[PDB]
Parts: sequence; C-alpha cells; structure tokens
Amino acid sequence: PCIEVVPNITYQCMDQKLSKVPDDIPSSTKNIDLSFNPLKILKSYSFSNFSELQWLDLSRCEIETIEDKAWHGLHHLSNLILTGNPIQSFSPGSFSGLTSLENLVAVETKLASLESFPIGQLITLKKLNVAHNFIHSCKLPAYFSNLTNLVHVDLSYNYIQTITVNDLQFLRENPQVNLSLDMSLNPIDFIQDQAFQGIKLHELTLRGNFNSSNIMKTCLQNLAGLHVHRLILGEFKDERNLEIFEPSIMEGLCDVTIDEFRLTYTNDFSDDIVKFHCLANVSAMSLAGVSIKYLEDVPKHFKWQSLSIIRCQLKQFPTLDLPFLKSLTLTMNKGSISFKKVALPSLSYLDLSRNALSFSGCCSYSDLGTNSLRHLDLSFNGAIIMSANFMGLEELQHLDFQHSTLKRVTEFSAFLSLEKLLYLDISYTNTKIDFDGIFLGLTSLNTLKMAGNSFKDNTLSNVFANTTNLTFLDLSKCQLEQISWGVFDTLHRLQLLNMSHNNLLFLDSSHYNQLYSLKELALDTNQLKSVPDGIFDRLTSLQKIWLHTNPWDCSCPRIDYLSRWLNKNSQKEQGSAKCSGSGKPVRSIICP
Amino acid sequence: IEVVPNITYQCMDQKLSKVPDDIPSSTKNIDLSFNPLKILKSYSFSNFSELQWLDLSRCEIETIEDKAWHGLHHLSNLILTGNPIQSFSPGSFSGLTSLENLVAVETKLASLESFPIGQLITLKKLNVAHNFIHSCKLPAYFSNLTNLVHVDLSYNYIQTITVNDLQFLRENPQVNLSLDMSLNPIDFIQDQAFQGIKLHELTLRGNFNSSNIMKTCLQNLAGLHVHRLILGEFKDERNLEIFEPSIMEGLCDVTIDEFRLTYTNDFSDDIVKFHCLANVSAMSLAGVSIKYLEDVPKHFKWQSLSIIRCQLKQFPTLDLPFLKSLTLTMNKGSISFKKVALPSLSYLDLSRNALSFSGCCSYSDLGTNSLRHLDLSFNGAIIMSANFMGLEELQHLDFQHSTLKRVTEFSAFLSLEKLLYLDISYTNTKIDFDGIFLGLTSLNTLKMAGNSFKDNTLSNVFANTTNLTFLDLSKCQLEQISWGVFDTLHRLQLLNMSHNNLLFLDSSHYNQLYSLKELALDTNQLKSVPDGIFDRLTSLQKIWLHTNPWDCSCPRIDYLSRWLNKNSQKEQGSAKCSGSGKPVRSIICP
Amino acid sequence: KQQWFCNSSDAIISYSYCDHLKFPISISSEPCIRLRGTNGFVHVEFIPRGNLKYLYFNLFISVNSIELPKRKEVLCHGHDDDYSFCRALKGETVNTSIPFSFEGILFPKGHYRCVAEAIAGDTEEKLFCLNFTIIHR
Amino acid sequence: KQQWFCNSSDAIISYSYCDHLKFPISISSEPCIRLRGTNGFVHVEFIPRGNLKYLYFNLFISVNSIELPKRKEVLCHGHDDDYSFCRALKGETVNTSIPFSFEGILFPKGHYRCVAEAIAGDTEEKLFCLNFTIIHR
Ligand SMILES: CCCCCCCCCCC[C@@H](O)CC(=O)N[C@H]1[C@@H](OP(=O)(O)O)O[C@H](CO)[C@@H](O)[C@@H]1OC(=O)C[C@H](O)CCCCCCCCCCC
Ligand SMILES: CCCCCCCCCCC[C@@H](O)CC(=O)N[C@H]1[C@@H](OP(=O)(O)O)O[C@H](CO)[C@@H](O)[C@@H]1OC(=O)C[C@H](O)CCCCCCCCCCC
Ligand SMILES: *[C@@H]1O[C@H](CO)[C@@H](O[C@@H]2O[C@H](CO)[C@@H](O)[C@H](O)[C@H]2NC(C)=O)[C@H](O)[C@H]1NC(C)=O
Ligand SMILES: *[C@@H]1O[C@H](CO)[C@@H](O[C@@H]2O[C@H](CO)[C@@H](O)[C@H](O)[C@H]2NC(C)=O)[C@H](O)[C@H]1NC(C)=O
Ligand SMILES: *[C@@H]1O[C@H](CO)[C@@H](O[C@H]2O[C@H](CO)[C@@H](O)[C@H](O)[C@H]2NC(C)=O)[C@H](O)[C@H]1NC(C)=O
Ligand SMILES: *[C@@H]1O[C@H](CO)[C@@H](O[C@H]2O[C@H](CO)[C@@H](O)[C@H](O)[C@H]2NC(C)=O)[C@H](O)[C@H]1NC(C)=O
Ligand SMILES: *[C@@H]1O[C@H](CO)[C@@H](O[C@H]2O[C@H](CO)[C@@H](O)[C@H](O)[C@H]2NC(C)=O)[C@H](O)[C@H]1NC(C)=O
Ligand SMILES: *[C@H]1O[C@H](CO)[C@@H](O[C@@H]2O[C@H](CO)[C@@H](O)[C@H](O)[C@H]2NC(C)=O)[C@H](O)[C@H]1NC(C)=O
Ligand SMILES: *[C@H]1O[C@H](CO)[C@@H](O[C@H]2O[C@H](CO)[C@@H](O)[C@H](O)[C@H]2NC(C)=O)[C@H](O)[C@H]1NC(C)=O
Ligand SMILES: *[C@@H]1O[C@H](CO)[C@@H](O)[C@H](O)[C@H]1NC(C)=O
Ligand SMILES: *[C@@H]1O[C@H](CO)[C@@H](O)[C@H](O)[C@H]1NC(C)=O
Ligand SMILES: *[C@@H]1O[C@H](CO)[C@@H](O)[C@H](O)[C@H]1NC(C)=O
Ligand SMILES: *[C@@H]1O[C@H](CO)[C@@H](O)[C@H](O)[C@H]1NC(C)=O
Ligand SMILES: *[C@H]1O[C@H](CO)[C@@H](O)[C@H](O)[C@H]1NC(C)=O
Repeated sequence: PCIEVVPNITYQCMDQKLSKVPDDIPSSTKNIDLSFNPLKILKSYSFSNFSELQWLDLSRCEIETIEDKAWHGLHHLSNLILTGNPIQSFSPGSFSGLTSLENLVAVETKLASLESFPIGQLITLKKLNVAHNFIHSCKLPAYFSNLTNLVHVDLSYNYIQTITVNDLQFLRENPQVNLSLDMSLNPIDFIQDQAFQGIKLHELTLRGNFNSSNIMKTCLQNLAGLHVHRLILGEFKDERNLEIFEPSIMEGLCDVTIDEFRLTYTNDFSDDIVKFHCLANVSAMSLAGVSIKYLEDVPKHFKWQSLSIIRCQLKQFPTLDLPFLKSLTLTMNKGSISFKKVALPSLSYLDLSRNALSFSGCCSYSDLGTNSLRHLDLSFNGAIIMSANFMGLEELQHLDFQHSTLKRVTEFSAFLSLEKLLYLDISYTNTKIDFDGIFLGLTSLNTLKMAGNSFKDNTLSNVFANTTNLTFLDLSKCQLEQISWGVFDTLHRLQLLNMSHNNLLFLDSSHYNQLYSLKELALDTNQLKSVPDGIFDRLTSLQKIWLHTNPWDCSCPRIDYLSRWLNKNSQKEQGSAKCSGSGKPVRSIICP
Repeated sequence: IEVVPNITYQCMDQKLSKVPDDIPSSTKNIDLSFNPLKILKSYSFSNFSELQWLDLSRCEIETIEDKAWHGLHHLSNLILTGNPIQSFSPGSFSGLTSLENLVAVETKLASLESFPIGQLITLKKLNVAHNFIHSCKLPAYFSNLTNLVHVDLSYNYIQTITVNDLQFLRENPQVNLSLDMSLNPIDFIQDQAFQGIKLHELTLRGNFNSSNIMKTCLQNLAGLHVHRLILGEFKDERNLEIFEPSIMEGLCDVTIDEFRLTYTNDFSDDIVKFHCLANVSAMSLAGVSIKYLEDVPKHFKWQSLSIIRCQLKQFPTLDLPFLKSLTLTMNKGSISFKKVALPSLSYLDLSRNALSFSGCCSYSDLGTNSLRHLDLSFNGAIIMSANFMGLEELQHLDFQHSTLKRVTEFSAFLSLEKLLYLDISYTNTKIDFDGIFLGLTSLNTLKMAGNSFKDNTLSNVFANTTNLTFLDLSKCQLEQISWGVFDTLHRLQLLNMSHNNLLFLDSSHYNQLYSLKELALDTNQLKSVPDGIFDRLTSLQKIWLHTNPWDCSCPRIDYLSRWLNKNSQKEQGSAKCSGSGKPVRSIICP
Repeated sequence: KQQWFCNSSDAIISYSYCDHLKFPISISSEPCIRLRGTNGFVHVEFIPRGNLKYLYFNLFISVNSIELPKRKEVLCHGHDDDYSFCRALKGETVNTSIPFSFEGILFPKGHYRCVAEAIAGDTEEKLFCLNFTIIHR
Repeated sequence: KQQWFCNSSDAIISYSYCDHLKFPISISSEPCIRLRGTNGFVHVEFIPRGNLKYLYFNLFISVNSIELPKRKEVLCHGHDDDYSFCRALKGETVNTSIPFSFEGILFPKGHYRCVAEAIAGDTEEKLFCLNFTIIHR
C-alpha cells in the first residue's frame, strides 16, 4: 500500500482506505500524508518507529480520540496537520514529545477554546491555526508567556462576537511580544472602549466580520490606541457585504497606528477612501480586488512610500505627484487603460504589468519624473511605442517588455542610454530585428531574453557586438534559418545559449570557438540533419546540451563524430538525440 | 526615349534645339520639358496629329509665333508652365479643336482680359497660377466657353474682389464654376460682391495676413452659394497670430454644403462648434491641431465628418443623429476608442490612428444598426470581446496590421452573416480554433496573410465559409494542409499560398477546384508534385510556381515539365530547376 | 452518471464526474443558466483534497466536436482574494455560494462539452474534474 | 561635391548630390542643426522635375556603417497638405522656408550618412537625391 514519492523520504498514503498507520514504511520516512483515511483513533506510540518524520498530515482522518502518547518518537516533527478531525478531548499534554514543533494546524477540530488546549509545553511553536471551530473568546491564555516563538495565530471563521480589554489582557503584560492575529469571518459586533490601548500587533486581519456600516464604524472607533504594522481590511464576494460603505466608517483609524494598510474587495466602494484623511501617514498603502475607478488628487503631504493596486478597475491611469513614493505597482487592471505622465521623483520601482496598458512615447524622464528608477516592468500589455531611448533613466537595471507589443524598437537605438541595464526581456513582442544597432548602449547587460521574435531574412545577425557581459541569451522561437559570421565571437562570459525551436539547417563551427565560459546550449527542435566535425571540442565549460527533435542523419561515416561525441558525453546530453527513419538514439551508433 | 512602343516618347532634358523630326507620327504623349526651345515654331508640329498630351514645361520659351499649334485637332492637355512667353498675341491659340486643359503657370501673364483663349469652347480646366495677375475680373469670353468648370488663380497679386469682377457669374447662374484663390493677398472684398453668385468650390487658403482682415473679407461673401468651401493656411507662409471663432460669423450669410478646414497656425477647439456651420452637410478637418471634439450641438445637420492628420487627444464624443459617415484617420496620437451613439451611422473609417479598442465589437459601441463598413486597420491592440451583436448589416470589415486579441478564443464573427469582405492580414493571429470563421456564410473575400496556424497546419476553418471567391493564405508559415480543407469552396476563383514553407502538395486539395482562375504556390519549398495534381483545374488562367527548388530528375519531373510546357501561357514567372537554373517548361523526359 | 441537471430558456446544462477523477463535490446554479444573459448564484458543497489557496481551473471546451483551445481561469490568486473559500485548507468543510452575473455573446447553437478540471496552484494536484454538457437553442 | 555645409555645437552637417542623380536643389537650415534640439527653418529653392502633389522621401540612413532600415516620410499626401509647395508643378519655380522643430533623443556618436531620395508619388519618379553626412560628437 501507499505511493512512492521520494523513496525512504516522502510518501503518500492519502486516501488508501486504511484501517490505521502501516509499519510497512521506511523508518527514515520524513513526510507522510495519511489524510483521507478512516483511522478513527490515534492508538499511542503509533508514530513511534517513524522516528525522523517532519511533516505529518492527518487531515480528514475521521479521528475522534488522540489516545495520548501518540506523538512520542517524534522529537523532530514540525508540521502536524489534524484538519477536519472530530477531536473533542485534547487531554493534557496530548501533544506529547513533539519537541521541535513549529506549526500546529487544528482547523475544524471541533474546538471550543484555547483554555481547554494542551499546547503550553511546545515552546518551539510559531504558527497556530484554529480557524473553523467553536471559539468565542478573543482572549489568549496566560501560557503564551511560555510560548516565546509563537508569532502568528489564526482565529478566522469562529464565533467571536466581542472583544474586551481582558480578551487582550496579556499583550499589555508583554509589549515586547510580536504577534499576528487573523480574525476574518467572525461575526463581530462589540469591542469595548480602551480594549486596544497600548497593544503591539504585527498583522491584524479583519475580513468579512461586519454585517453593516454602523457596527464596523463603531467597532473600528474602538480599536483606538493600537500600534499595528499591517492592518488588512475588507469583505468577500461570497458573504454578507455592507450594503453601504462611506469613508467616515474609518474615522478613528486616526487613533490607530498603522504603517501598512491593505484594503480588499468591498460590495460598495468610494474613490474618496484612499484620499481619506486618516491614511496619510501609512508607509505602504495597498488595494486588491477593489472597484476603485479613478485615483486622482491624492493629497501631496501623504507619506505613502509604496503604493500597490492589484486586480482593481481603474478607468484611467492615476494622477500622482506623491514625492515620497518609492514603489508603484499597478497590475491585473480590468481596464485597458493608457499610460499618462507622472512625477514621482522618489520612484525606484514601477511594475505596470498585466494591464493591457498602452504606452505611447516611451520612455524618458519626462514620463515619470524620477532619475532613480531601477525596475520598469511593462510586460503583458498592449502597444508600447518607443519614441525615446531612456534619456534620463540611466539608473535602470531591469526592463521587462515581454508579451507586449513593442513598436519602433528597430528604428533607432532604443536602449542607448541604458548602460547599467542588467536584464532585458523582449521575448514575445512581435519584434523583427531589421537593424543591427538595436542593442547599442546595453554594455552591462547580463540577461537577454528575446524569444518568440524574428529576424530579417531569418538570419541571426551581429546584434551582440558590444553586449559583451551577456551571460544568458534566449533566441528560442525566433524562426532562425541561419547565423551570420562573427555573431558570437565576443560573448566570452556567456553561460546559457538557447537557440532551440528554430529552423536551423546547419551549424557553423565559426560560432563556438570562443564561448569559453558556456555551460548550457539548447539546439533542440531545429532541423539539423548534421553537425560539422569537432564543433563542440572547444566548448571547454560545457555541462548540458540539448540536441533532440532534429532529423539527424545516421549514415556512417557522417554520424561518427557526433555519436562518439555524445557517447563520451552522454552525461551532458539532455533528452535524447535520435536518427531519421530508424528512430534509434545517436549515442548508440558505432561506425567501423 | 520611348516608354510605350511607338505611342509615347520622353524627350525631357535632352538639350534639344527644337522638336525632333525623327519621332513617329502616331505618338500620343510627348514631353520636351527642360529643353532650351525659346520659340514654338510656326506649324512646329503639323505631323504629330494623333496627339493627346503635350508638355513643354520649363522650355525657356519667350515667343509663341503664329499657328504653332497645327494640326492639333485632338490635343486635350497642353502644359506651358514656367516659360517666360509673356505676351500672347491673338495668334497663339490656333486650332486646338479639342482642348480640355491649359496650364500657363508661371508664364509671366498679367491679365485674363487680354489672354487669347476665346473660342476654345471645349475647355474644362484653366490654370493660371503663379503669374502676375492683379485682377479677380472674370472676362466675358467665358460665355463662349460653357465647358469650363475650374480656374486656378493661385499665387497671384489679387488684393480685391469687386462686384463687377463677378458680374459674369451673376448673369450666368446656370454656369457651374470653381475658383482657387489661394495665396493671394486679398485685403478687400467689396460689399454685396457675392450676392447672387454660385460657385461649386472656392478655395481660400493662405490669403490673409491679419485676423481682422479675414473677418471683414469673409463678411462680404454674404449671399454666396457654394458647394464646397475650403479655408485655412499653410505652415511655410505668414499665418494668423490669432484666430478667434467669431472671425467666422458671416459665413452664416453664405451657403455651404461642404466645409473644409486645413492647417491653421492658431486654432480653437470651439471653432468647429461655431453656429454658422450647423447646416453644413459635410464637415471636414485636415491638418488641424484640434485636441478635443466633444460638445457638438444635436441640431447640427452634418451627414459626414472627416478628421484627418489632426491631433485629437481623446476619441470624440458624438451624438450627431444624422451623421452617416465618420472618418477619423492618421491621428497624431495614440488614442483609445470610446463609445458613441450614431444611429444614422453607416460608414466608419478609423484606420491608421494606433487606436486601441477594448471590447470590440457590438451595437452598444456605436449605437447604429445600419453600419455597412468598419475599418480599424493599422491600429493598436483591438481586444475582441463581443462578436458583433447588433452589427449584422456589415459588409466590409478590415483589421489589417492591427494587433487583434482574443479572436481565436470564441467564434468572433459569428453574427456577421451578411459580411462580404474580411481582412485580418498581419494581425499576428495564430489560428488555434477551427470555428474561428463560423458565421461568415456570405463571405467572398478573406485576406489573412502573415499569420500562422497551430502546428503550421492549415486546418479546417473554411468548412462553412462557402461563398469565398478569394482566399489569401500567403505568408502564414504553413508546412502542411489538413485534409478536407478546400472541399466546400465551390465558388473559389483565387487562392494564394505563396510565401509559405510547404514541402509537399497533396492532390486531393486541388482536384475539384473547378471554379479556380488563379493559384499561387511560389516561394514555398517544393521539390515535386503529385502526378495529376492540376488536371481538373479547368477554369485556370494563372499559376505561379517559381522560387521553388524543383527536382528535374526524369522520370520525376515528367508530368509537370510537360504540363507547364503545354500550359506555358498561364504560368506567371518561371519555375526553374535547382542546380542548373533551367525552366521546368523546357525539360523533356525520355 | 449525472449528478445534476437544469433546463432554461435556451440551455440544458448537466454534468457528470470525469472518468479519471471522481473526487466528490456537489454544485448548482440559481437560476439555471441562460446563455443569453444571467444573474444568480453558484452553490458549491464539497471537501477539498488540497488547499484552495491558489485555486484555478482548466476548461477544455468544445462545440460540436470543435475543440477550443484550453482555457484557464483563476479564482484564488493566493493574495487578498475575493472569496472566503480561498482560505480553505485540505479536508475542510466548504459550503458557500458564489454570485455571478454576465451578459451574453451570441454562441453558436448545438452541443457543447466542457471539462472543468479544478487545480491547486500550490501543487498542480488536480482537486476535481467535472464534465458538463450544454445544449443550446 | 560639397554643395553646402554647416557645423553646430554637436554636429557637422553637409551634403552633395547623389552619385547617380544630380538634378539640382539648394537647401539649408537656419540655424545649423544641433542633434540635441533645434528650432529653425529649412530653406529650399529649386525647380521640381515633377509635380509635388505627392512629394515624399526615402531616407537611407546609416550610423557608423550600420544601416538602418529604409525610412519613409511623406510631406505631401496630395490632400489639404500643410505646405504651399505641394501645389507646385514640374517646371514652376519653388522658393520656401519650412519651419521645423524637435527635441533630441540620444544619438550614438560618430559618422552618419543619410541619402534622401525625393519622390513624386504620382509618377513615382525621382525628383532629386542628396547625400548628407552628419558627424556627431
Ligand atoms: C464558441 C465557444 C465559446 C466559448 C465561451 C467561453 C469563452 C468566451 C469568451 C468571450 C467572453 C470574454 O472574452 C469577454 C467576457 O467575459 N465579457 C464579459 C465582460 O464584458 P465586457 O463587454 O468586455 O465588459 O464583462 C461583462 C460584465 O461583467 C460581461 O457581460 C461579459 O460576459 C461575457 O460576455 C461572458 C460570456 O457571455 C460567457 C458566458 C459564460 C457561460 C457560462 C456557462 C457555464 C456552463 C457550466 C460549465 C462550468
Ligand atoms: C541611431 C539613430 C538613427 C536614426 C535616427 C532617425 C530616427 C529617429 C526616430 C525616433 C523619434 C521618432 O520615433 C518619434 C519622433 O519623431 N519624436 C518627435 C515627437 O516626440 P514625442 O515622442 O511624440 O513627444 O514629437 C515631438 C514634438 O514635435 C518632437 O520633438 C520629437 O522629436 C524627435 O523625437 C525627433 C528626433 O530627435 C530625431 C531628430 C532628427 C534630426 C534631423 C537630422 C538633420 C539632418 C537631416 C538629414 C536628412
Ligand atoms: C513580527 O512577525 C513577523 C512574522 O514572523 C516578522 O517577519 C516579517 O513579516 C513576514 C510575516 O508577514 C515574514 O514572513 C517575513 O519573512 C518578514 N519580513 C520580511 C521582509 O521577510 C516580523 O519581522 C516580526 N517583526 C519584528 C519587529 O520582529
Ligand atoms: C500572392 O501573395 C504574395 C505575397 O503576399 C503577393 O505579393 C507579392 O509579393 C510581394 C509581397 O507582398 C509584393 O510586394 C509583390 O508585389 C507581389 N508579387 C509581385 C510579383 O508583384 C502576390 O501578389 C500574391 N499574388 C496573387 C496573385 O494574389
Ligand atoms: C530553450 O527554449 C525552450 C523553448 O522556449 C524551453 O522549453 C520551455 O518552453 C517550452 C516552450 O515550447 C515549454 O514546453 C516548457 O515550459 C519548457 N521546456 C520544458 C522541457 O519544460 C527550454 O526551457 C529552453 N532551454 C533551456 C533554458 O535550456
Ligand atoms: C460642377 O462641376 C464639377 C466639376 O466637373 C462637377 O464635378 C464634381 O462633383 C462630382 C459629383 O458631384 C464629382 O464626381 C467630381 O469629381 C467633382 N469634381 C470636383 C473638382 O469637385 C460637379 O459635379 C458639378 N456640380 C454639381 C453640383 O454636380
Ligand atoms: C466526458 O463525457 C463524455 C460523454 O460521455 C465522454 O465521452 C464519451 O462520449 C462520447 C460522445 O460524447 C462517446 O462517443 C465516447 O464513446 C465516450 N468517450 C470515450 C473515450 O469512449 C468523455 O470521455 C468524458 N470525460 C473525460 C474523458 O474526461
Ligand atoms: C554619397 O557620397 C558618399 C561619400 O561621401 C558615397 O560613399 C562612397 O560610396 C562609393 C560606393 O560606390 C565609393 O566610391 C566610396 O568609397 C564611398 N566613400 C566613402 C567615404 O564611403 C555614397 O556612395 C554617395 N551616395 C550614393 C552612391 O548614393
Ligand atoms: C498621521 O500620523 C502622524 C504621525 O505622527 C500624525 O502627526 C503628523 O501630522 C500632523 C497633521 O497636521 C502634524 O501636525 C504633525 O506635524 C505630525 N506629527 C507627528 C508627531 O508626526 C497625525 O496625527 C496623522 N495625520 C492625520 C491627518 O491623521
Ligand atoms: C439653419 O437652418 C435653419 C432652418 O432652415 C434656419 O433657421 C437657420 O437660418 C440656418 N442657419 C444657417 C444657414 O446658418
Ligand atoms: C456548419 O455546417 C455543419 C454541417 O452541416 C454544422 O454542423 C455546423 O455546426 C455549421 N455551422 C454553424 C452551426 O455555425
Ligand atoms: C449550505 O447552504 C444552504 C442554505 O440553506 C443549505 O441548504 C445547505 O444545506 C447548507 N449547509 C449544509 C452543511 O448542508
Ligand atoms: C527666395 O527667398 C529668399 C527669402 O528672403 C530671398 O532672399 C531669395 O532671394 C529668394 N529668391 C528669389 C529668386 O526670389
Ligand atoms: C561597439 O561599438 C562601440 C560604440 O559604437 C565602439 O566603441 C566599439 O567599436 C564596439 N566595441 C568594441 C569592444 O570594439
């Protein structure tokens, strides 16, 4: 029984209609997955001779009783997953011997409270998950004093309706305790005054708690005092959403102290919420799944240092003059918006990917208003028209255009001023390289990804002549039929060359003479019938080579160098080169 | 230099003393331009009688001596431009029995009054631009020339227009005439001078130095009826500093079917919303720095609007409920499409704007059910998301060179049952889905060059596209063709599969193509052909097989060398043998 | 082996389990889907064989034998997602019902298939696989 | 050969006629072009060997011997054109100063060549052809 995953190491007994734990398992096993077996009960010393288990998963095991002493041989076990088990009685120290336990997951374990929960010995704990249970107390037992390393707790989907100054009575005792709390999906109506006074919370998640405005409004006023790092706030498309939602509802956040705010989906939304006055002193404003439609007039004093808009619904591209902003991220937009000028002189990181965004007259200082941009991701978008070669942006190390429709890139040296650029991806941009100076300027370039494109006369021309420090080059799917002389003569630091998925008919030994530091060469799935003798002999750093899916002609004496060569080097060949007609491997063939 | 055998000759810049005797007596066009001549001799070419078109531009001529134009009994076009032949005595226009078009540009001429073209009743077009004329005055001999419909008065010294100048037109409201006043420094038009006059089109471009002067001059067009009026200026000329819309008032005393604005150094979006334009039937901007065009008043009686080479920053909003035709083309920007509501709209042209367009296309985009022509060529990303619910009257759809997205993800032309013509060439569409053209059952003309197919296999997409007479699959990287692919296309008259990478043909595709006239297969990678392949190509008129590496081994090249030799009149270009170079026509298997 | 059906102004939806993945789940619309346009709810009841943190779908649709290319559809992106069920862990109870709303495209008439493999992004392990059948008028 | 020349704060421009097309023109700029940026006039006096109704240009540019793809620039589209001279006819004297204006993109330094065939898209013949030489510093 059981599956074979990483033998004597990870196994999968999931859903093996098992009576109980099988001994027919290597003792060295470090990963078991018994979930979905009618075990019903955990007869003790069950996990005794599986002595170096790390990851135990007993989800949906129908278990009613932990006959304690069950976890004895497991000094080093970290993950224990008991989800969906009808355990009523967690009889004290039931978690016996689990000395190295970091992560405890007792979701839907029919649990009434932490009071009745025998976990005070497990100092090693960090994560505790008691979501989906029968809990009503926000309060944290006094034995957390003992659990030094506990850093996060998850009470979402319980029955907590109320938060008192006592529920929290404990964080006050140790305001040098880093804890994070998730209370999403708890039908909360009451937090009392001063409940959240002098409290130290890292991540507090309040999602889908409130049934209507007034409850939230008021519950929120009564967080006052709290210093929090990350407050996550919103509701859910599949639950009861506040029919109405006005910014007023976050009065008193102005008493709550936040560095990262994070708004999620909400039935009713108001563009005025992100302008809302109580968020001015966040250092990481952030939106997700939100139906915000415009984003203009964000007051200039605001101290947002990163902003991030994700899966939202902008109709038009933000107007932003925020001078303290270091990272903008607008991504997966519903729209097809079109880029508009900005002025964020503090900006260093711009990810505008996946918006079907359209960008006319890219790219220079004028467009952005910083001289310290290092990362421009314009990938998965629409028509990017290159009318400007990055004058002003010369601090850049990451340019991604992949899968967008770049236009005019071959009409001048469009990347001329990008002398510090380390990574360029123009793969899949429907670009046809008509011009050999396409890449002038890019003297620092390491990674060049330019698959899925094409070349004048299907010829790989001399476009790399001074992209000398190139270490990764992808020319896969570029319809190449051949390669002009000289092209690679300078790429001495090149390590990976991919020229697979092309239509090459021959190769020429005049290319590989100087790829001194090259370790990887894909030439698979072209149309080579053959290779010149000795072609690979000067590739002194070589490790892997792909050559399959070419119709190699195995007539001797022709196929001799290569057969011999691959046989000697079989270790390096990835996949398997084969003969036209016969279908036999190439390393197999022996000439007289 | 004869270009057409014995029927047109080009003698331009030949340092020629005078006309050559040498040249044939049949020649129908002749060009002696840029030759020193100085005198158009008497009877100078009596022999060249079967002559339609004569051009003597910049021939350095100073004298038309008497009866130079004999015989010339059929000459329609005559071009004397740039010759200093200053004085034309009642002895220069002899016997142009059939002259339609006379061109005296830069001939130093100073007046029409004394200009000797009196009984050339045939005349359709006179052009006297770039001369010394100081007077608008339209001679009375014009009564004798009832054929004349167009006079070019451009680049002359005219400052004034006076009621007697245009008297002739008052006493001839049956005459249909057109005037080009452009590049004259007109500062005064006398009151009532355009009362009871009709012009077909009048061109007033680059006339005015000063805002006020234009305003007053335009004032005194009052009462004019003009089919097409053309206004504005040029960039290589002294422009108007200010151009306030009010400078147009008193166009509402003139009557205009078609108004046409051109470049204007200074321009105001609200100039095209002027009230004195509301009754124009065809509004048209061209070369203008218009940036918005939004709140156009619904009473405006515009039936056609053409914006060309302008600078819109945003796609116009429009509710003009009698607009039948909208052309927005060559826009400076990239702009993105916004919905409109044009219920009279039947012809939309939005080509060449780098236009992007989320959620193409359906009724709610446009607000018409009568759209017969949609042209979205040469634009940006067009995101196909509806399939033309509401637009089912479409007969012509053009997507050429735009980047068409999602078109392979559903049947996106499903509702276009009336569609005759589809261009999806160079849209870089990679055809994944055989139902892509479902719905297009009326379709004749399918252009889809420069795309590609999954597995480079032409698959079965023409199953129900059955009235195709014209299919272009050139440049689609094809390597092979699925089996039944062409079996439905009983009406097909042209099939292009050139510039592809086919290595073999299968004969089953091409039998049954009985209706086919043209078949291009050149510039593939073919070496051979199934014996028989072309036999039932009964209607065939033209075949291209060249630029393929044909193997002229015998007995292999037998069928074809024979066939192509027998059908040598239909072969376009020449199918040559690999190695040698020898036409396949000419091989003879033993 | 149907596990459901429903009729409507145009559509006759229905689904069985996939021959190769029978893992249980139960699921229903409200109303029955009109392809012309529809607002409603999707009732889903089942207990997953893996975490739904990165839930997504693979749809293998086909009209009258014409395969559409594999369509992918993400539900849980694994960050601040819009659905409660995204937090579901392996072998947890899931009852929710999900609102949906759409105006129709003109779909060709006839016999549609669609297998919907659900998949857990974190592991690419298939969670389940339905096999719908839609007939349209 | 040198028909004209001028040098500016970053460029040194000059032209000749094209080896196999000598038809005359005298053209110049005021000011001399600075590649970094320039407002000025192109003065042009010549006699068209053709109608200018569809005047356009083919620019065969080449930076330090690297050829750019042929570039095409229409001046007269033959319809409501922006310039006086599109109206000019073969033979007619032409004299004009054409305003122009630009902001420099970054140009690599060195030796440019630009041959500029002028063409009359009515007959498609050649009007004239200059061979420029820009030397950027
Ligand atoms: C021939 C093969 C067809 C295969 C069909 C599947 C693929 C169809 C893809 C076309 C639709 C898609 O590209 C665009 C879309 O999604 N549009 C919705 C969007 O419309 P916009 O106008 O773009 O705002 O948002 C609008 C507002 O929300 C909304 O009105 C639009 O909704 C649509 O048009 C979606 C379609 O109508 C699809 C309907 C899905 C039917 C569900 C069947 C379920 C059967 C059971 C299987 C699990
Ligand atoms: C390796 C390089 C060799 C190739 C060089 C030639 C090709 C260069 C093409 C790049 C620019 C072009 O794609 C876009 C353009 O046209 N920009 C003008 C436009 O700018 P926006 O981006 O729209 O604001 O509109 C602006 C407002 O009018 C205007 O300022 C912008 O100006 C430019 O970008 C033009 C460039 O600076 C090019 C300058 C031409 C220099 C003239 C040479 C003189 C000698 C002539 C010899 C024939
Ligand atoms: C408090 O707790 C968290 C969680 O242990 C600490 O870790 C950072 O935050 C996230 C949790 O959301 C971790 O997963 C990251 O690895 C940590 N940050 C980064 C950038 O990796 C957090 O540092 C703790 N706070 C303090 C002051 O110790
Ligand atoms: C068939 O297709 C080709 C390629 O699209 C047509 O165009 C020929 O090749 C180039 C590329 O388009 C054009 O510039 C030429 O003008 C065309 N050839 C010639 C000889 O002029 C070709 O015309 C098409 N032929 C038919 C009959 O439709
Ligand atoms: C070289 O390029 C090929 C093609 O891009 C790479 O293969 C990858 O992309 C394929 C596209 O056909 C996909 O099938 C795969 O996701 C992936 N290949 C595999 C086996 O998974 C290939 O990774 C590249 N080779 C390298 C980097 O050595
Ligand atoms: C007046 O004469 C003009 C010039 O011949 C006629 O021609 C114009 O109008 C026609 C259609 O109405 C066009 O087909 C012609 O090409 C067009 N020519 C020009 C230069 O515009 C015109 O028809 C006559 N007037 C009317 C009202 O019909
Ligand atoms: C999904 O359901 C269809 C319908 O039962 C399965 O295909 C079967 O039905 C075909 C016509 O619809 C029959 O002709 C076939 O015999 C039968 N399929 C096979 C392989 O025999 C389909 O296989 C089901 N889903 C899967 C495989 O995921
Ligand atoms: C314009 O002039 C340049 C030189 O300034 C020409 O360049 C010469 O090209 C020909 C090729 O036949 C050679 O004779 C010379 O060696 C070249 N000289 C240099 C310095 O490169 C160019 O050919 C001219 N324009 C044309 C031919 O249109
Ligand atoms: C934002 O939080 C800051 C954090 O200290 C608060 O104080 C700042 O903003 C005040 C608004 O006028 C200024 O008076 C102070 O200069 C500044 N004070 C400090 C100590 O930094 C402020 O209460 C919060 N602002 C809002 C609008 O809620
Ligand atoms: C436009 O037409 C209406 C109705 O004929 C009329 O009241 C008005 O004078 C006209 N305006 C003009 C021609 O400017
Ligand atoms: C096209 O004809 C076939 C065979 O008659 C049919 O099955 C197919 O579905 C038709 N096209 C449609 C419905 O769009
Ligand atoms: C799921 O929700 C509906 C709402 O009434 C209910 O009928 C169904 O039985 C619910 N829950 C369970 C556990 O069955
Ligand atoms: C052409 O125009 C310039 C501009 O002032 C002038 O100096 C020059 O002499 C003119 N040439 C002729 C022949 O008029
Ligand atoms: C690459 O070109 C640069 C800049 O044009 C030039 O200096 C050099 O000749 C080339 N690189 C090298 C290493 O020679």
